[PDB]
Amino acid sequence: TTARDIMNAGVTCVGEHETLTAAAQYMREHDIGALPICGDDDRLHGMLTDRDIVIKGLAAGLDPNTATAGELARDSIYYVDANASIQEMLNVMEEHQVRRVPVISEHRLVGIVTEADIARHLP
Amino acid sequence: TTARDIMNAGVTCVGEHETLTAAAQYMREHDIGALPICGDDDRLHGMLTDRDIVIKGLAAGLDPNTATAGELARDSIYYVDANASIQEMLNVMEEHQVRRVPVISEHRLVGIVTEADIARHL
Repeated sequence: TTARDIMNAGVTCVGEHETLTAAAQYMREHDIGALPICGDDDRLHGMLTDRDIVIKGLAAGLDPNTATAGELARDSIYYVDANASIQEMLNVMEEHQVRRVPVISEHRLVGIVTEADIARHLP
Repeated sequence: TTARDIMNAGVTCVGEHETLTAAAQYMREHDIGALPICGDDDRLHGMLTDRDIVIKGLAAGLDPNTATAGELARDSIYYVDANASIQEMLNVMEEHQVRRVPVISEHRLVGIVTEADIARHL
């Protein structure tokens, strides 16, 4: 089993220049706490979490209407290759203490894999 | 075992009129994701989470520098008495779907108990 086999494919990557307020809207829209952030051509720049917006954004004196997703997401760059094994995915999740990881193929975001996805497809 | 036995006593209740930006600063200071909010009467009004600020605040078109903790915490009221049992704490956590619960005694916030506190001291 590979990341490509269990990932949620076709997820939209939020632009690095989008504001934190805009990112907050996407999180409400999809009811999620982390968004993959990209530059041009679906190139992954990092992950932005809801807590990031509060702690690294609001609590750091940034204006959510001008501070960008990229400014905060560039602090968190982790991912797995589309051919990564379950063990590898868990390794990344463990090290970074996260429940979901971006999947990359040819430098482009191709999907997102969650810990729940792994639990569902072990057999 | 009671709530008073495993709670984090002496935590400060954030004022209902404090802004969301102020609330975020407190969450950073203590590295926590939820804050107990109290009114001018010192009575608990609710809990404000980091996600609440993002979803009920920013995503709802509110200005974090003007919207208040109290306006977002109003509909998130739950707690346990200081003499509450582990089962009671679990009932509140399960039913409200939360991991942090404020502890009250004589109508005053005396601490916060977490699921981790329970697991650790279980």
